[PDB]
Amino acid sequence: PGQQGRISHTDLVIGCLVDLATGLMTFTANGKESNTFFQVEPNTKLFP
Amino acid sequence: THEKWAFDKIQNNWSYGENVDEELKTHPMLRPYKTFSEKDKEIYRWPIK
Repeated sequence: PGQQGRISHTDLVIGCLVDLATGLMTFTANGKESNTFFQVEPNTKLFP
Repeated sequence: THEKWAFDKIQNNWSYGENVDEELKTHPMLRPYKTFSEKDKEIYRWPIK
């Protein structure tokens, strides 16, 4: 919230992790793990 | 007007100071209202008169 309100100067990196054995989906932002996750079904095709 | 300029400057990450600087972006104009100066107030209020 402090940074929001103008133009920053540091790039934002978002990482997405896929587990092909249990169908777990996680997302990390700048090395910080988010609190949002997704669950998929076996035999599911996903495109980045 | 003073607080609008101050907000624009803190958008640029300015800081309060005594002397005027360019790289240090310090100025005595970023001060609380309870400790302003008569000269600065007169200069700021002159244009609207």
